[PDB]
Amino acid sequence: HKILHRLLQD
Amino acid sequence: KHKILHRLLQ
Amino acid sequence: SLALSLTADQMVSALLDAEPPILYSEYDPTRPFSEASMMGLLTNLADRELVHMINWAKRVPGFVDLTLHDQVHLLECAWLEILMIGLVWRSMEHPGKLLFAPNLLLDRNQGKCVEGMVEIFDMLLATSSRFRMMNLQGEEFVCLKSIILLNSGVYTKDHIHRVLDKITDTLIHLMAKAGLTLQQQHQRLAQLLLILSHIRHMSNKGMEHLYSMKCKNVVPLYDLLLEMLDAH
Amino acid sequence: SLALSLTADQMVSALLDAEPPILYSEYDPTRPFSEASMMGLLTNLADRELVHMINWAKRVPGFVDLTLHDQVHLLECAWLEILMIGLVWRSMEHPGKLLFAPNLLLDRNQGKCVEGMVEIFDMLLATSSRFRMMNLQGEEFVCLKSIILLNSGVYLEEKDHIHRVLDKITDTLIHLMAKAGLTLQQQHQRLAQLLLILSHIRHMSNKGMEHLYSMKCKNVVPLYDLLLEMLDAH
Ligand SMILES: CC[C@@H]1Cc2cc(O)ccc2C2=C1c1ccc(O)cc1C[C@H]2CC
Ligand SMILES: CC[C@@H]1Cc2cc(O)ccc2C2=C1c1ccc(O)cc1C[C@H]2CC
Ligand SMILES: [Cl-]
Repeated sequence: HKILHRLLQD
Repeated sequence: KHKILHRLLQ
Repeated sequence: SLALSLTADQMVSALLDAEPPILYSEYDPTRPFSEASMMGLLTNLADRELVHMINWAKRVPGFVDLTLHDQVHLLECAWLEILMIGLVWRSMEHPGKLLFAPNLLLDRNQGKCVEGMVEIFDMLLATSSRFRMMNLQGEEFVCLKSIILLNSGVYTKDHIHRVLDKITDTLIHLMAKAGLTLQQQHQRLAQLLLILSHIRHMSNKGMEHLYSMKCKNVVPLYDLLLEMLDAH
Repeated sequence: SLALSLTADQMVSALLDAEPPILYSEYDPTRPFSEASMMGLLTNLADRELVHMINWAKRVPGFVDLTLHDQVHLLECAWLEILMIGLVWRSMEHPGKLLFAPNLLLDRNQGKCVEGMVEIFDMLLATSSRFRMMNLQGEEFVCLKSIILLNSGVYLEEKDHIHRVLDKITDTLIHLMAKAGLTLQQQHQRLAQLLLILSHIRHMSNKGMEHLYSMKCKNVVPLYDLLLEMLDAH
């Protein structure tokens, strides 16, 4: 759950 | 095919 | 089909009367269980429950009207979901535990005795808690179980679809009779059917786990249970 | 939550406006496909679709009200279900074929190009035919897609809010059917019919996920980071 985390934050 | 299920259903 | 002319009350009565009996686990004081002893008890129980499930299905309005081939297909696709919803139902009186049988009430910790089983126990316990909080009634439960039987394999049909609408009418009828407003009725109906997708998910996870247990030869599987498993 | 305050028509409006665009598949692919080339095309498409899905989710009423941890959880649990229902929707008007992209309409036969894929293609096609018979509308489709997102991973403070939003979507669906001229009995029956389809979509997603972890170990799938992480979540 790395990229998804970032994309959801941006 | 021969199935226990077939037998039980009939 | 004779099932299509039944009233909602007759539908409920028929379903209640077809309910299978509660079976007991083989007896044995020895606690705790080993991975093999626990799986031995559970598969033996499941195998016996399957025989009663088959006879229960034959008493579900509209099921005997299907061809043998279709009857077989439906049971093969839905057997684990049906065993699971039954377990979740009788476990409602025992928050935090799964009542496999009156003499076999297990806790989450006991689920760890078998690898990969604790994940399944947790989903089952959450479903039971969800039903308990919704205050699921016995009459609604029998309708849900029948919907699982007729819907699960339906897409792998006009008659089955007509019987499903019938059960839907019966569910709403029960809620209306329980005093729910029109709004509460369709909201409760949606809530109940959405839980069915979770039961489907648990069944697929359980099927995967059983297949791996089989290949690991943790214990020999009874013939009927093996037949139902291989169907997947 | 502004979501809990939206009217039925405002709910439909918000969901319709949140719709992601339809993406194109890599152009002029070499045919026939090999197992590796087909998966390459499909995984490339899915990876780009996932980026748009994440942004669509943020526009689904109530989703923003959840914690980052929960948002992550719901998407990780529902992504494939969401990809599949979108595919089934795009394919409704194309009997026998799956419209992966405007420039990529495949038949079940082409699904045999990949081991184990034809079985999944058949279920997907049956679901599309089911929506065709039911004459599924666009406003109903967007409602179902949002239900999948909120319900798939839902199983207390957060849970209550989610259940409230799910209840509002139900009200919206009934509203739409009431406007279509359906009687009360027909409304309830159609609502049940639509929600039971979600059980089949969950089934296909579980099967697709297993098959995906199968292609992975065979080194047949490209290394698309996002798609792989989503897969690992399971
Ligand atoms: C974990 C319970 C689930 C549902 C259930 C309900 C019941 O009344 C009797 C047996 C079972 C089984 C289950 C299960 C869950 C995971 C599996 O891999 C296999 C199974 C099969 C049987 C236990 C042998
Ligand atoms: C077979 C289609 C299904 C759903 C779908 C819809 C879409 O718009 C784009 C890609 C997909 C994938 C699927 C699938 C189905 C089975 C699998 O094992 C893996 C997958 C993942 C992607 C294809 C890479
Ligand atoms: Cl793009």
